[PDB]
Amino acid sequence: NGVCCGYKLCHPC
Repeated sequence: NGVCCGYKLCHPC
């Protein structure tokens, strides 16, 4: 449910 953006790429945590 939570979205975490990594190396310029957002995705679920």
